Amino acid sequence: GHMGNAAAAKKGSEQESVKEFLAKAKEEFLKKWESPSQNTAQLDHFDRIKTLGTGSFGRVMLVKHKETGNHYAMKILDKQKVVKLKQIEHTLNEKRILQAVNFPFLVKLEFSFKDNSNLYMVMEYVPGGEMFSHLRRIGRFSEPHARFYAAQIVLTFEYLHSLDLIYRDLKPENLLIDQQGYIQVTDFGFAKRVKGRTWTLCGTPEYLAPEIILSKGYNKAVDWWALGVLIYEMAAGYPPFFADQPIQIYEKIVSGKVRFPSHFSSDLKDLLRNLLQVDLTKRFGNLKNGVNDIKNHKWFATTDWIAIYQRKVEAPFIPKFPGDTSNIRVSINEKCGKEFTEF
Amino acid sequence: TTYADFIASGRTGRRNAI
Repeated sequence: GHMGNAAAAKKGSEQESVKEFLAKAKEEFLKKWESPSQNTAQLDHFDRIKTLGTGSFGRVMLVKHKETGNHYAMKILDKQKVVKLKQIEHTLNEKRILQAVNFPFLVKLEFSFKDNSNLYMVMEYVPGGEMFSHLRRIGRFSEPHARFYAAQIVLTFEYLHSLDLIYRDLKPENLLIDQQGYIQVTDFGFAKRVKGRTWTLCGTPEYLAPEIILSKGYNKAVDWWALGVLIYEMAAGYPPFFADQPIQIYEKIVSGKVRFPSHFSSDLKDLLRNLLQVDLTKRFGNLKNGVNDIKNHKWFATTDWIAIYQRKVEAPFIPKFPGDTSNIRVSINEKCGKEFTEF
Repeated sequence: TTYADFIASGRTGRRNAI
């Protein structure tokens, strides 16, 4: 066969160890899921530093904890604007997922609270910024560089999927690179805890699996398709399906045809044909061996999965080095108290 | 070329969810 006895026993034991870790992982998650933490800081504990972002539901601000001097990225959400945009369940669910998950490649919620007007999510601050900007700047990542990021995503999805969480918004825009060069997944606004199938049309056009486009029910296998899009974009510099309007992107997505740059290795193309697989009965991540089809693929043969999880692998790139930010009113009356009881 | 097509797509910037 492909493996003699020693390699087969080693792989078997590693896979058994993953099950054991995931089982304890679920247990820790479910406790926090069933009893979420609330109100663990207040606004005047922080100095406003800089508005890093602004959006439909609120703003992101770099803040500095007055006591400890630590910096954080504080998502401020206008409760009334959340209500008017019909985003109550998404907001509640995002915070509830973030306070329950624990994984070295997932951005951590350090505090959360609310006041009369707003909801606040105080996150770990990642000054390196988004993968998107590094990728567009450098152009494309070499395959060993792309692979180091991909391995972290594979592990994170293996973790989330074991919790029955589908992530649904993978893209370089949502992947931050921390000061050791490792990935922080951000923005759980479209994540859903569901065991079976779900139907919501959501995600980013370039990254949508065909069965989302085709109005089928779908499951966690859409995240493995999105992994294929991500690996392709990291290694090519552009995504596998693009056009100037979304509708023409969807036509390419469902067509079952993808083309590769001539510098893609054959191992990479094989992996991507198995991830970017329209037929759900053939898509890696979705078969009887689950995620092991991906972890065991030839393109990941040099990947030490434990060393990656333990963050012992030297990153291929370290963003240039606290608080570097280069590369709000509170009503006397409480608004929307009932809607946000759980926050 | 594919890269030139990508540039011409107008979708080289940060992409919004639908």
